[PDB]
Amino acid sequence: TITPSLKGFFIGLLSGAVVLGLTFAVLIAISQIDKVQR
Amino acid sequence: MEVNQLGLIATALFVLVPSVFLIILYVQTESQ
Amino acid sequence: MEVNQLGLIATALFVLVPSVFLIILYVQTESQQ
Amino acid sequence: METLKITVYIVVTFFVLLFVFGFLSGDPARNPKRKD
Amino acid sequence: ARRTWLGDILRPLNSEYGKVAPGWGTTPLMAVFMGLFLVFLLIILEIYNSTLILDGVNVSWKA
Amino acid sequence: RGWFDILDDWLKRDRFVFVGWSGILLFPCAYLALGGWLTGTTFVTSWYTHGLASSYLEGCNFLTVAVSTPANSMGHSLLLLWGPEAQGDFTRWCQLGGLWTFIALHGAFGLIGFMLRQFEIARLVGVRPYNAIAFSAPIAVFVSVFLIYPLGQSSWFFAPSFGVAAIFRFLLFFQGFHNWTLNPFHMMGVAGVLGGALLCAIHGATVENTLFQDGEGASTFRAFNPTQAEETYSMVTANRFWSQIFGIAFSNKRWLHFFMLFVPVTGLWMSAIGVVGLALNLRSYDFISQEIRAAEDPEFETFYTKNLLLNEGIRAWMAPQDQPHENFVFPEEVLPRGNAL
Amino acid sequence: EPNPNRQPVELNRTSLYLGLLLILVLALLFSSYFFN
Amino acid sequence: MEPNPNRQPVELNRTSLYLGLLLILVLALLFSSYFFN
Amino acid sequence: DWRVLVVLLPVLLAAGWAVRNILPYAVKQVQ
Amino acid sequence: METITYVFIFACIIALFFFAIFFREPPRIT
Amino acid sequence: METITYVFIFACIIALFFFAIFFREPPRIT
Amino acid sequence: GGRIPLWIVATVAGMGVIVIVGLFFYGAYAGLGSSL
Amino acid sequence: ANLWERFCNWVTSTDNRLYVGWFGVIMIPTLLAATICFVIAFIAAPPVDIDGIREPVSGSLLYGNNIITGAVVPSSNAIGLHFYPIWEAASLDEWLYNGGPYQLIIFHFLLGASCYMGRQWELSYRLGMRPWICVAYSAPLASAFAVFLIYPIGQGSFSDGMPLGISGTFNFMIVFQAEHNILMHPFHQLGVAGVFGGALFCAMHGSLVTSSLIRETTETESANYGYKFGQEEETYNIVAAHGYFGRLIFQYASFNNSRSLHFFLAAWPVVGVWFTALGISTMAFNLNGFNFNHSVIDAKGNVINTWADIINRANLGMEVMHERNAHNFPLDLA
Amino acid sequence: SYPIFTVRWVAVHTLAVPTIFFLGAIAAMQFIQR
Amino acid sequence: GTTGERPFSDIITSVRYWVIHSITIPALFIAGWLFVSTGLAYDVFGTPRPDSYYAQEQRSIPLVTDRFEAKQQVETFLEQLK
Ligand code: CLA
Ligand code: CLA
Ligand SMILES: C=Cc1c(C)c2cc3nc(c4c5[nH]c(cc6nc(cc1[nH]2)C(C)=C6CC)c(C)c5C(=O)[C@@H]4C(=O)OC)[C@@H](CCC(=O)OC/C=C(\C)CCC[C@H](C)CCC[C@H](C)CCCC(C)C)[C@@H]3C
Ligand SMILES: CC(C)=CCC/C(C)=C/CC/C(C)=C/CC/C(C)=C/CC/C(C)=C/CC/C(C)=C/CC/C(C)=C/CC/C(C)=C/CC/C(C)=C/CC1=CC(=O)C(C)=C(C)C1=O
Ligand SMILES: CCCCCCCCCCCCCCCC(=O)OC[C@H](CO[C@@H]1O[C@H](CS(=O)(=O)O)[C@@H](O)[C@H](O)[C@H]1O)OC(=O)CCCCCCCCCCCCCCC
Ligand SMILES: CC1=C(/C=C/C(C)=C/C=C/C(C)=C/C=C/C=C(C)/C=C/C=C(C)/C=C/C2=C(C)CCCC2(C)C)C(C)(C)CCC1
Ligand code: OEY
Ligand SMILES: [Cl-]
Ligand SMILES: [Cl-]
Ligand SMILES: [Fe+2]
Repeated sequence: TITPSLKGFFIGLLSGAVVLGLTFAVLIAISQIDKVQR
Repeated sequence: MEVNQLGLIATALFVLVPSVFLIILYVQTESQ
Repeated sequence: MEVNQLGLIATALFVLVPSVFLIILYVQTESQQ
Repeated sequence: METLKITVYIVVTFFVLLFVFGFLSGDPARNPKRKD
Repeated sequence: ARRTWLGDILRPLNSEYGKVAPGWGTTPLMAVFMGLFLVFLLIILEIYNSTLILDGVNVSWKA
Repeated sequence: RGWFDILDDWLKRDRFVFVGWSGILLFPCAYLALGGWLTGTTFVTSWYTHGLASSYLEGCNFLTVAVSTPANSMGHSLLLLWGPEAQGDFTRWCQLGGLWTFIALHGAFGLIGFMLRQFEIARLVGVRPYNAIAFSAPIAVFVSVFLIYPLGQSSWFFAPSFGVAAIFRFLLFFQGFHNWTLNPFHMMGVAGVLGGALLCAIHGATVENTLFQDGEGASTFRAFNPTQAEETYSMVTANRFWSQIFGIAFSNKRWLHFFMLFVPVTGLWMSAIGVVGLALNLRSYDFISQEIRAAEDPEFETFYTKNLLLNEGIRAWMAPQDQPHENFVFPEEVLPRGNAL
Repeated sequence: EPNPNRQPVELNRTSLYLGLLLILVLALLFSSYFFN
Repeated sequence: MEPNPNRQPVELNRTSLYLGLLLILVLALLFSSYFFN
Repeated sequence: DWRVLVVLLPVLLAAGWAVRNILPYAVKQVQ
Repeated sequence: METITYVFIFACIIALFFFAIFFREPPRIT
Repeated sequence: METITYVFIFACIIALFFFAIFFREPPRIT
Repeated sequence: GGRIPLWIVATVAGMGVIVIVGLFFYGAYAGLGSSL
Repeated sequence: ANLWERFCNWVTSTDNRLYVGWFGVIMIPTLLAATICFVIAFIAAPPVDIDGIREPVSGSLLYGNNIITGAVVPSSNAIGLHFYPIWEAASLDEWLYNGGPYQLIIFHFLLGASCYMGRQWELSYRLGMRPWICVAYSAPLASAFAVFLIYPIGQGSFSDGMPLGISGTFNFMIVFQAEHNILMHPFHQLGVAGVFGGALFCAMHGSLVTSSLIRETTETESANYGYKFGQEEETYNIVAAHGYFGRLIFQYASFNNSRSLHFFLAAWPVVGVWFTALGISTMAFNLNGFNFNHSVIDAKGNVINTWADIINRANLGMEVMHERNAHNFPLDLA
Repeated sequence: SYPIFTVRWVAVHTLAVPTIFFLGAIAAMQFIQR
Repeated sequence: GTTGERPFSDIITSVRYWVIHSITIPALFIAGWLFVSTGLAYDVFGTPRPDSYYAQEQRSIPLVTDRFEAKQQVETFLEQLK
């Protein structure tokens, strides 16, 4: 059975995942364009 | 003064044990 | 038992000072050969 | 105390004069390079 | 070196020094476990902190 | 080239501000500690948690603004924005002290990120990581003072609030309640910080006043090439100077600069230990033998008893306003006071 | 069959002096608290 | 000025160490009761 | 309410005016 | 404390016994 | 005994100073 | 790139901070936080 | 030559194990007298009526102190700023009671240390060195003058100078905060930046030079043996330390001139401690820390407390208890 | 031939623009009466 | 050397720079001004205005005393102000 703080818990969990996602999606994207050359 | 009389032996060994350690390492250094 | 308090420090030093002296001379002896 | 005061006055005075005279004894030339 | 009976018996257990699976091996799987452990620790920490309150869980000496 | 390796390349690019993997932890958490401090000292009160104004908005100045700790009633709550106390309400979060945990915890992870940054850059450039090791001392201080100490106490209320005068308050609390000056672990930290300042000044002055003449100008700064092979100052004359001024001197350049790392880093570590003690009220508050004598002999007085009388004055005169959640009521007649004042 | 990882150990005079000052000053600092 | 020519190395072999430590420990064992009294 | 508008107005102006003033040089960013 | 001292010394002697036997200077012929 | 202990430790340090100045390993230019 | 002499931007910038800072010191005496 | 010239040459010899010099001629006797008196008084001196109220404070080990509580106690308030040499007392017993050893120790010590500073200049001249080490030392010396001379002058009594003891130092600091709100004084805040920053830059420089030692040794010996005293060359790679530190922050927040870097290490703590010595010296004349007590008030006029008001309640606790028998009138004006 | 938008660029604007905005905020506060 | 970017001495002496920043800077400043002058900052952050620290006749402080009732505790104190 689900309480308010568990719904809180999931919110922040989801919230933190999305933040992670943007950052690494943004970054992989960029690093794929601006590439070192050898 | 009503001090802790175990303080004397604590202080004495606090000093003697580590000092001896140092002296021993130093002297065997000077002898090689 | 109602025992002489300084007996403890006396015993420790009595053991420690002479013993430490011997070890000092032993170890610096081994480091020569 | 009177005896103390005089002895300290003389001690101090002696040490003061050593200080003054030593610096007057051509202190600028006591250096490892130029004796002006 | 010295051989012993017990040594000979153990000898295979200490034989693959330096053996490795190629490249990335099970790293993706390990990260999944790590992430799972993290959230599991977060749940334990927050129950103890009373930031997460669950039905029937009374974080109090009265349990 | 895997995508991990392409991301690695870009994160370790030589740019004006090196990023790195550690950057992914460092830049967000540091920005948000900073930003939450600026935001809270500029706009947020401490009225419901402390009975105090604490922002420019309320008319505080740069000395008296703070992000203040949460009310004692919050215990050691993480005070997450989405948690049970504030329930996602940003305005109520601010009012209950969420910015304090926000700053504290992002700051903690930002210091982690900085140390890993020191590790990450040392490895790429190829030098030993003694700077990162040195940074363990600031980290121990921060963890001990801001996290451990309040976790041993009744709540985050009694941690340091993030402000100039708020910290001064903390200093004096620690004197009046913990007798922290009497604590040998602080005494050692003092020795290490004042000894580090001493080392800093005497090494700088020694180098500057033993330089070799390597240019012909009066400004001596222009006579140094970072690529030169030669020492820019004289270890030999420095050594003689201090041997005859002070009796002993350094002779080994490596030992000297290792000693400069060691002294302050070791001092802050020792101070951290004592605060861990005070997390538990495990104080060096008293000397039992003086108290036995003093209680019996009303003519016995030392600077140690004089200082306790001052501690006693601090506790009683400051606790009612400092710990408002206790509703301390002290009638005038119980307040300790010497004659006249 | 003598063990080849054996190493000789050293402590020079300066290190002894430093280490003795450390111990003695620590004793002087902590002793008041040991007597209490 | 010359370094002093009368200096000599000192030796205590391992057997002498064992003997002397036994002496001290047994002396300690005998007199400790009287020190405590 | 009405105040969320005025506090962002100068921000947005500031943004367009630099966005219009640097837009061509930014289109460079193409390799 | 007296009991601990007595037994401590006795324990050191027993340890010494151990080293004097198994960790002696091994006598070597001529 | 406490006074004697404090003064003894303080006196050993003063002697340490003497040896550390006058009986230092001389810094030599090798 | 370089159409405005650096010394001019510096003076301008400087006088700009002096104003804001000066204003904050004025505020210490006026209105909120002036004790009045 | 003649006798006075042999003597001058000895005094200023760069070959004495310890340099004497003309400043040394004053320094040696004054420090010796200060040291011998301090050691004897600390152990054996009887209680001293510091505040002039016939309420003697025991400062010495034989009268029930330990290393932490013991002190040489400042001279009596009854004396104020009067000179109280031994010969001005009717007996050593009177001199001990009124705190005379304190005057003797601090005067001989300020003199001795003032000459220690001159000695640092003097030897640097005989050695052909640049002269400003002594300038660095002026910061600590200035600080000692403040707590032992200047603050007693402003306040009118050596009884308010700093005691010569561990706990006595704390007493002096707590009373000071109560009477001058030193925490809220910018010169003291500059002192804290000085010493904190000095500790920081101390750890930084050491860490950064140690980080870039040139491999000149094996893993089994101390790295230190990779440096030989007087070696022509340098044993660390400053260019590599810049390469590390320039990237840690950014390239121009980092020093690449060894001379500029070391000048900075000298100046930061020295300047800051100059300011905090000047802070004690000006609070000596009761120009005190910022006062923001009841500075915030609401539309009606209620006081809305700040952290400055909370400090003030601690200060007040110090104020009303310190020297609890010494005040007869409601204001403590010095 | 330089870029104009860079990581550095982002670094300076994440700071500078909140800083200016805060400065006007604080400026206005000087004129609040009670 | 150079990590590649455009030198600062170069940008801020540039005209294009000040074309862009003669606008953005003052605008940001005014945005902040308005944030306080509109009274918005007060309601966003829950900061008392000079007239809302106390009720007209009260002298005690709205100190929060409960951990989970705390949001309700603050809201009920804000009722009694009117
Ligand atoms: C380095 C970045 C970083 C870090 C370390 C933190 C860390 C923190 N933040 Mg901050 N935050 C960040 C960036 C960051 N934040 C940014 C960019 C913002 C702006 C959006 C914020 C805004 C913010 C707010 C407003 C608040 C925090 C809060 C917190 C704290 C609670 C975190 C929490 O419970 O998350 C829970 C979520 C996670 C731990 C994410 C877990 C990641 C996923 C879901 C794991 C699932 C893995 C899966 C099972 C396995 C897959 C494996 C993989 C290989 C695929 C914590 C100290 C709170 C705080 O300080 O309260 C006092 C709070 O209120 N943060
Ligand atoms: C974290 C908190 C903190 C920190 C970091 C500091 C830091 C400092 N405080 Mg502040 N203070 C604080 C809290 C703090 N304080 C609080 C809470 C209070 C209120 C209770 C005060 C009240 C206060 C007062 C009242 C004073 C300070 C002073 C100082 C300075 C002391 C160091 C100094 O004077 O060096 C300067 C160096 C010296 C004093 C040393 C001189 C050395 C002489 C010349 C040589 C001695 C030789 C020796 C006898 C023999 C050695 C021989 C040996 C080799 C055998 C420093 C800037 C002091 C200050 O500014 O003094 C100027 C001061 O008087 N503080
Ligand atoms: C108050 C004293 C003090 C301060 C302010 C300070 C500051 C700093 N020290 C640093 C470094 C160091 N400090 C060192 C030794 C020491 N540092 C010391 C004392 C201090 N050090 C002492 C005494 C020592 C001796 C052991 C070393 C060895 C280093 C470094 O290598 C490093 C460096 O490069 O400096 C040159 C820098 C770390 C940069 C960083 O984390 O960026 C990232 C920023 C983060 C993670 C944000 C942290 C948020 C903090 C923890 C909480 C919030 C703070 C609020 C924003 C402001 C609150 C303000 C109120 C308190 C008034 C930073 C400049
Ligand atoms: C009994 C009675 C009568 C006694 C009086 C009692 C009295 C009150 C005494 C009490 C003493 C007391 C209790 C002491 C307490 C001290 C205390 C708290 C101990 C701290 C303990 C401790 C381990 C702390 C941990 C932190 C720590 C490591 C601190 C170390 C501080 C320290 C030693 C710093 C060094 C200070 C110093 C003077 C440096 C000298 C260096 C020097 C010679 C530089 C010159 C130099 C510079 C160059 O640049 C070059 C190039 C060359 C060549 C060169 O030479
Ligand atoms: C309108 C408002 C009113 C305006 C008022 C203006 C006030 C500003 C005063 C300006 C003072 C001038 C700077 C100081 C002198 C200087 O240049 O030093 C000379 C050297 C030369 O630098 C070096 O310069 C060299 C070139 S040369 O020597 O200049 O020729 C070069 O080789 C080297 O790389 C470089 O580092 O500077 C350096 O070594 C760099 C470090 C600078 C350190 C700052 C000065 C001392 C700090 C004391 C502060 C302590 C704070 C207290 C802490 C609690
Ligand atoms: C918290 C939070 C957050 C974030 C935030 C942020 C990020 C912020 C930012 C902020 C910022 C980032 C701000 C800044 C500001 C700044 C300022 C406020 C500055 C000022 C300064 C000044 C005033 C100075 C000046 C001066 C002086 C004083 C003296 C010397 C000279 C000079 C000129 C330097 C979020 C979103 C998550 C949400 C939740 C919460
Ligand atoms: O601070 Mn309070 O003030 Ca300067 O004097 Mn009046 O009392 Mn007393 O003797 Mn020492 O102390
Ligand atoms: Cl007092
Ligand atoms: Cl009076
Ligand atoms: Fe150096």
